[PDB]
Amino acid sequence: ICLXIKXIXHXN
Ligand SMILES: CC(C)=CCC/C(C)=C/COP(=O)(O)OP(=O)(O)O
Ligand code: NA
Ligand SMILES: [Zn+2]
Repeated sequence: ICLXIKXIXHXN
């Protein structure tokens, strides 16, 4: 969603 943290979420 826009937090830019690698390792959690879709992959951004
Ligand atoms: C207790 C939990 C599950 C906390 C999750 C917080 C977090 C760093 C999410 C990543 O968001 P992101 O914007 O990097 O996600 P995406 O890769 O989908 O964009
Ligand atoms: Na992420
Ligand atoms: Zn995100």
